[PDB]
Amino acid sequence: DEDIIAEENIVSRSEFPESWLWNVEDLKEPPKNGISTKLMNIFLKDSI
Amino acid sequence: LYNYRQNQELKVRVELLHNPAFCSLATTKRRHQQTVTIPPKSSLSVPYVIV
Amino acid sequence: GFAPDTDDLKQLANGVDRYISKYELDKAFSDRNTLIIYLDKVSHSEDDCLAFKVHQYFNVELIQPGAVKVYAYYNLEESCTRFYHPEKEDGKLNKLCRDELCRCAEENCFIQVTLEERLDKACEPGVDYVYKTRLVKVQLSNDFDEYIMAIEQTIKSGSDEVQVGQQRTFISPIKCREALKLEEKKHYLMWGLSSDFWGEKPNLSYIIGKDTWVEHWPEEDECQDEENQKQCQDLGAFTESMVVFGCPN
Amino acid sequence: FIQTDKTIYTPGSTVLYRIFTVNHKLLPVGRTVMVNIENPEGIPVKQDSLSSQNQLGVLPLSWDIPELVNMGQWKIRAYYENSPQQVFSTEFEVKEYVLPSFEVIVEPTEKFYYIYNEKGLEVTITARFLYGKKVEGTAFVIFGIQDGEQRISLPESLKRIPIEDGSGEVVLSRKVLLDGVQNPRAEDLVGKSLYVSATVILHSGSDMVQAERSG
Amino acid sequence: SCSLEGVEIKGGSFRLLQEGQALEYVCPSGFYPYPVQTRTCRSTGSWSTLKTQDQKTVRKAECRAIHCPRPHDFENGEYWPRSPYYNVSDEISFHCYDGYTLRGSANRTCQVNGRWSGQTAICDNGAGYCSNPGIPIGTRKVGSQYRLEDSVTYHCSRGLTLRGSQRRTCQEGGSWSGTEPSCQDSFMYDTPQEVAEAFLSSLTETIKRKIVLDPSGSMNIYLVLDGSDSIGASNFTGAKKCLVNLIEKVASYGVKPRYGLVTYATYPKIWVKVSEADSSNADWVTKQLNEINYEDHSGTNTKKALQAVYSMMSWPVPPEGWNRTRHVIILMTDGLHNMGGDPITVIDEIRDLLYIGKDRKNPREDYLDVYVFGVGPLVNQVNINALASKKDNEQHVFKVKDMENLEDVFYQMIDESQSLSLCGMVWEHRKGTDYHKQPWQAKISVIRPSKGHESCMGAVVSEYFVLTAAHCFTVDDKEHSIKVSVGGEKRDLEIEVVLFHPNYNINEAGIPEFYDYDVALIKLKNKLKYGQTIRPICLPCTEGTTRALRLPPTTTCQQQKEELLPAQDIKALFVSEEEKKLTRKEVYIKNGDKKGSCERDAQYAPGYDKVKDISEVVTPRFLCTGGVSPYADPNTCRGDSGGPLIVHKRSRFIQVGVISWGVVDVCKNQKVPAHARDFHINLFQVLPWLKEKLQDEDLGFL
Ligand SMILES: *[C@@H]1O[C@H](CO)[C@@H](O)[C@H](O)[C@H]1NC(C)=O
Ligand SMILES: [Mg+2]
Repeated sequence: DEDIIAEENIVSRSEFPESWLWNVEDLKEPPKNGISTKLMNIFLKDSI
Repeated sequence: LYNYRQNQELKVRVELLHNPAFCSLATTKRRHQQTVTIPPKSSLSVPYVIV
Repeated sequence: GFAPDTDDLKQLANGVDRYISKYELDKAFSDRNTLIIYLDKVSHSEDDCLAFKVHQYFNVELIQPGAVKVYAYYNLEESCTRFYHPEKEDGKLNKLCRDELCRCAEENCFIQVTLEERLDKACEPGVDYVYKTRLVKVQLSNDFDEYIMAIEQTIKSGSDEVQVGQQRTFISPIKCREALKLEEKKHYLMWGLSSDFWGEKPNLSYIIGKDTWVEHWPEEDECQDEENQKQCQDLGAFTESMVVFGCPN
Repeated sequence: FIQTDKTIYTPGSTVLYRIFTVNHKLLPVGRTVMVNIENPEGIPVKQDSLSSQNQLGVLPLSWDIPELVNMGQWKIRAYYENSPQQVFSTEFEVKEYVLPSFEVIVEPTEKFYYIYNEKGLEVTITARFLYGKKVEGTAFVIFGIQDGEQRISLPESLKRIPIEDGSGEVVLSRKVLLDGVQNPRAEDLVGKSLYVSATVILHSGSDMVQAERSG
Repeated sequence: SCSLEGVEIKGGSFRLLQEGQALEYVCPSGFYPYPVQTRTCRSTGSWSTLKTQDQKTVRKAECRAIHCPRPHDFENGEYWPRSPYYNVSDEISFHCYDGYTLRGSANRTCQVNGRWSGQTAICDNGAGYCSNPGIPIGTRKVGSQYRLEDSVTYHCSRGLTLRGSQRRTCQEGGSWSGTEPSCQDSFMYDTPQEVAEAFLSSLTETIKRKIVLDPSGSMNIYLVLDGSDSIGASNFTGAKKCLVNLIEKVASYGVKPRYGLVTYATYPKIWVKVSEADSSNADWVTKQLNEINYEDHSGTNTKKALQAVYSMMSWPVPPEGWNRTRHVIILMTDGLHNMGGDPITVIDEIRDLLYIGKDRKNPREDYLDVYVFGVGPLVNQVNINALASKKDNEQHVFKVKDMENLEDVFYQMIDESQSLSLCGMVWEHRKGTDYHKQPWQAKISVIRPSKGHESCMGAVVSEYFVLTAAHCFTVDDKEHSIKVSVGGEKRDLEIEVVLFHPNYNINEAGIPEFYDYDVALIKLKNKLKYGQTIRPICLPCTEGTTRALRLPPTTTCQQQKEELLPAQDIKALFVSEEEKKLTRKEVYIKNGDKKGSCERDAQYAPGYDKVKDISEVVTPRFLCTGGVSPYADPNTCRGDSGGPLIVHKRSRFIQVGVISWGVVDVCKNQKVPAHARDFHINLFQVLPWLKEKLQDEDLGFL
């Protein structure tokens, strides 16, 4: 803003895991030519 | 510091927060503040000393 | 704030048995923080080495020490490292202790007076001891310098229990020697916080850090002179006010 | 069938694995199984028994490595309760490390090596960052000779090459290979293999990666 | 002599305390001043510098929104969603990996107080001698060994101060040693309900609740107050009532204690030492307490007072029963800014006498309890924390807002033990429900002919009568339009009669609306059994109301009107219904000289085109509440009208009126105009009709 950006109001990346998403999922969508589709959402980590 | 902009020059400020468990040149009253310039599509290195 | 000289680096690379990367040549002097050299071989009988100049292009206070590291390509865990600094011996940072644990002393020596200032900030909820002492002896050494003092009366006692006639030890860094300007057989009044205690029961010691305040006190015969007569009655009233009334907090 | 999430661990971490059970026709079944964990020497450290009824045939488990533990190769051995004659096994490693930042690939132009070529053997070096951008640095390459449980290093074949945009070329000639061994007759070399080792360093002196191709 | 000009705070007000030597800011609910709340004037005439957590000076006084803390770490799990900061009334859901088990709460939300609602979520495997401690929200944990004789350490982020144990050790049985830390900030206070609940739960044990003693056992209570220059209120006024209430409550359990009273400003002063043979009865100690005076001409020396207590308990061979006695020490310190020595070593030596921590097979841990109460905005949390005791499943440090809250807490404690007879009490436990928080509201649903649904609210005045707004209910409504919902159940109940105000009417003047006397009552023939989730409400100018205001019975109804409705902006609340749940909303009522100003904008209401006299339909009994005076506060709803109006004071809820209508329709845009004002019926004016119709139930109406 009116003040040049100093180092007081910035958050820092912290999460650095090595393996995640150890979940289990089930398919029960009504069939369509024998192919069931499920939609899931995931939140990415803080690594590059 | 990694810069990956095709046509740009950056002048950035770098700070290292202090910690009672370490000893460095940064005390409670005064803290490290460095000003550096990064060439485009490049990297820069800054060293720090710790006890 | 330090940089190598391009001409000397070029001359060194032009020599044999040493190799400098082609990329580092198009690295105009402004950005030359780190340098890397490849050595073909090192003798195991004599010392073969080099040297080069360093220029300064920027003025910065409290300059950090440098670093030099050397190792072999296949084995990385076996390496040698060294430090250096112009005004500091062996590049090691300043710290004072005895073989187990310690803080460091990269700080100042003192803070820097009117009557009301002394009245008010001697009642902070942080300060612990307020004494007046007579300096009995001084001893200089290598790691720090020590003073032995005698206590006349406990104006405001703290956690440590002392009685009149005991002796106390004060530790200080060398850089404060010119700052304090202490001499034999003189009276001072002093107060400090509680974080400065060092050692343990019973060989407690005090540290003259930034927050501790020490002031000279004239001899009793010269409070009739206006040099510090005002301060003489000011501190007398301050002492009797703490002894009789205390402090309004 | 046994699945583990990772391949190499550090002390103080945790190990998570799964077991799948199938019959001859490769369909889910439910029976009783037993699982043992074996240290490098061979003496079991922890054993357990489980049943996989009413789960469609997936068993998740867990273990927690201590802080003061040995190093090397550890084994997991599982078998059915009915027939202890047949066992199934899996391996993993325990060794402290720090995660790298880029990958190195070494490859020749021809898998074989005809002994009558005058160009020797040529290999190429390709290094790349993890997120897709290219890399620069310097590489050291060395060769070797592999016989049945035996390795011989040729000290004369050690080269330094600058890697720019992730591309380096190394060439080995007949003379060095012939002089490295005491066999003037070329036809005696048939039946012995070669391998190459490379090391890549950056221009900032920050990382160190090693890659090896054998056989 | 300090510069008192230019100390205005944006969005709030400020007050001067202790005759120009202190200044204190204030902003409405949902905001907090930055970065300090109270400033003091030093001797030099210079205003004190702004002391933050890290001395962050600002050039203007403003108050900002309340931010709930952001989670730091979570091991073996995942939570949704993520944001840099969480506003008020936001939700977080936890869910963790396969092959583990989750204990605690899965959905957590943070309310206006500043704390997340529920417990801590812990995902565990089940392969250790002693169980997972878990990460409290906001902290960070070091240590990952869960076998015998290991330790775990906690610490949290910047700008936060810890409250609890620093290191925890896995004991022999399988339980940890200490309490679960949860670090707080400056602006979170504790309300009287939780303080009373925690104090009672820690002091006694359950079976009702009775105190447990070994045979030939005894208790020794030591109360330590301070008289330094922090309040200067007459001669220890206010504390006397709290001490008397505590003595009575303790003696009510049929136990024989021995008391001791000390007072310290710079030197200790004993009043009733335990060694006296007359210090074992309540009357004598109360008489001795009722003669405390003042002697100051300042300072603070906690070490000397604690050493005096030590000398009091010291024995000069020990007598019989020293192995079967209990010691309780209550410290009412608002300061603890020590000047003359730290007080930790005294506690260490005191517990060294009793042979507590000097064994491994006989810990003997529960034979010494220390409670600390803190008052005001100058409390130093870190010093308070290190002095009290620390045990699991209990809380031993309390911090309140002001001096009134102490007597509030003790009055609530002394009133909790009463039967279900009294009016308007609320007692919420840790696992309560929505209806437990509001045990009085009832709902009536009607299908009016030639119209859709009609939902209205009401309060349970007594076991026979139900009060509801007369707009909802008309004379032509039959039993098909009479459905009651009380006790938290959908079950209906048969009625006896309905009563309307004789002067209630709705009828060429250009104003087809006439809300005069919007009072309706339903009279039953059924007795209700008072329980947990259902409770009545308490009405003004009644013997019970006088007994529920901590006043002598000489107060008149006019004096009660003045006290409950002074000529000032007065806090009040209405329990609105949102998202199929009930939640309270705060409002400010203006019965002062600004009542005319609040009513000066009544012409903006629709259908008020031909208002000849502004008060011809806006009767003087109307009360104008809500609006933008002085802050933009949401008003009530036309489609949700019917509910009662409740004022909250002395930890008690008192009926004041029934909602009538609002100026404009803006509530239906839920998915606030300045001129939007709420008009309500004052119940003081309708007193004669209720008095003439309430002479049978005998509820002490006077
Ligand atoms: C307390 O008295 C003595 C210690 O002097 C001890 O023998 C006795 O058993 C103790 N009483 C208990 C533990 O109830
Ligand atoms: Mg005080």
